[PDB]
Amino acid sequence: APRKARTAFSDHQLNQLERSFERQKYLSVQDRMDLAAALNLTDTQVKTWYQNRRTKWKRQTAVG
Amino acid sequence: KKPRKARTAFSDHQLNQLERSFERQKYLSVQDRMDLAAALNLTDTQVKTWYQNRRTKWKRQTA
DNA sequence: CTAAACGGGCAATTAG
DNA sequence: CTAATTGCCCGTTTAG
Repeated sequence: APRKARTAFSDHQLNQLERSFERQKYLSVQDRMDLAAALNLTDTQVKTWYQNRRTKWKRQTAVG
Repeated sequence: KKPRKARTAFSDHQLNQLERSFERQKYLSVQDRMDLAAALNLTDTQVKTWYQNRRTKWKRQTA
C-alpha cells in the first residue's frame, strides 16, 4: 500500500541496537518490547531492524 | 473483529489429489500451487494452508 | 546502505 | 483430526 516513512534512527538508537545485536542475535518478545520502550521505537521498528540486521550478518558470514 | 473463516470441508477427491501432490512434492512452487487449486476448484490459500498443515503432520510422522 | 514491504514457511495455537 | 489463525522468521525485492 502507500508505503510508510523511512525511519532515520538516532546515533543513540543505532548504538543501542548494535549493542543488543552484539549481546543477542535473537530477542524474546519481552526483550524486544523493552528495547523498544527504552529507545522510543515501536516493537515493529525494532523487529524489522533486528531482522534486517541478521540479513546483513548472514552476508558477513558469507563474506568469509 | 474479523470472523473466523468457515472450516473448509474438502471432498474425498480433493483430499486424494492433495495427498497425491504431497506424496510427490512436499513443497510447491507458486505456479504448481495455482494449478492445483484450479485443478481442484479451490483457492490458492486453501491449498497453501493444507500443504502447510500437511508438512506439520508429516513432521510428526517422520519424527 | 538499510528501513520497509512482500509472500511463503514454521511453530504453536484455536477451534469445527 | 485438522483447517484456520497467530506472530515471527527468511529471503527477496523496493526504494529513501
